[PDB]
Amino acid sequence: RRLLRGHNQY
Amino acid sequence: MIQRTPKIQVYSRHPAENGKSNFLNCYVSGFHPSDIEVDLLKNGERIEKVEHSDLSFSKDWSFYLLYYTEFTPTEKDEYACRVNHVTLSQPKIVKWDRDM
Amino acid sequence: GSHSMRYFHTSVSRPGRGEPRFITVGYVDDTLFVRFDSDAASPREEPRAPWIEQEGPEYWDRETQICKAKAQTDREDLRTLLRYYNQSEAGSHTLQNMYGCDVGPDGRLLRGYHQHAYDGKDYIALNEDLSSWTAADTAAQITQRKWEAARVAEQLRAYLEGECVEWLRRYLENGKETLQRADPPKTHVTHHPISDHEATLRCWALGFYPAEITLTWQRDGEDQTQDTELVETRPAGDRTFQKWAAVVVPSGEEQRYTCHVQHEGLPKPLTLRWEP
Repeated sequence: RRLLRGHNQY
Repeated sequence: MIQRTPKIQVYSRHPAENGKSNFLNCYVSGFHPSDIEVDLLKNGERIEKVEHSDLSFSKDWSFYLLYYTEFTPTEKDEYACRVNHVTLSQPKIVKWDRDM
Repeated sequence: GSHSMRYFHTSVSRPGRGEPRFITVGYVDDTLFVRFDSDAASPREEPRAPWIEQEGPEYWDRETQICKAKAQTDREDLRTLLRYYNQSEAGSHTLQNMYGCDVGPDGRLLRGYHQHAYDGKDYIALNEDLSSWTAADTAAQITQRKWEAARVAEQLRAYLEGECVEWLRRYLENGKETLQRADPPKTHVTHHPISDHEATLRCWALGFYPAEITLTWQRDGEDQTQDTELVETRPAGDRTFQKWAAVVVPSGEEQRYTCHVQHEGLPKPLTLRWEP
């Protein structure tokens, strides 16, 4: 199952 | 940015036996970018009921897709896969050879 | 033996044609088990392997949420990349991400992965220590510091060391009848004269799973590696794979040649010859 985490801008 | 032209293999799911239903496959891989057009042809004419796998890719990031359709090979009928891609000036046709 | 789980993601921007196409698929070893395509009616992650269908609605809801979120954040990341590279809004670009874990035969984490590519080139990758990054260029080095500051690797590591292997083990158990049952190749040699003086011997391996396999031709027991034509292993379309290896041999010498097949579905390596 997939990783659930916040978004980190590039 | 890179451009990588597709490798193409056209082949049957099982060894061909004339008169026996099978699946004609055209496997395109090693290509970038991902837009690609793939048709399976029967006697030069586009086979309409062709499906393909979901875009995925290899360790080197190059894409691969499998296009396939049910078919019943005969001694007379010719099959081929026609591929177009930004890297190809014209569509590339690879003929199905039951021995490969 | 050893196993893997990988999620592949690809977003492709399409300027005057709507939002980036987002396609992601999940694999355990060589078996596709989930897919999500943003161009689907009302996109949802869908099963592609029987052993995953048993997962409940909460699993599917969470997966779909993650897929949908990633499609959106990929759009932001594509904008950032465009900005870094000073690229035109008119061109199509690609952002790929693969992540997953490998476990050993004891089900313990062997390696975690989380890596990205922009326009088909490495951009940034989590290193094997799961605590540092490899940036492929000067733009990716910028991203790397941001991600270091934001402690992204720690979060990935937490996942890779925990849930990733836990769920992989689960899938391996739930799908053990197929995922842990290697299907050996069906093998045969064909013979195709190319003149009256030479013929191609083609050693076929069909219907095998997983994809890893070695096919070699020997002449009098000696590897004919430099003269062997080997096609790339290719999917049969029913979850198994095909490969063949060929050599061109002088007419009359066919019986000096043997094909050797190694595959985990075989107890012992096979040796075959042309049997007219």
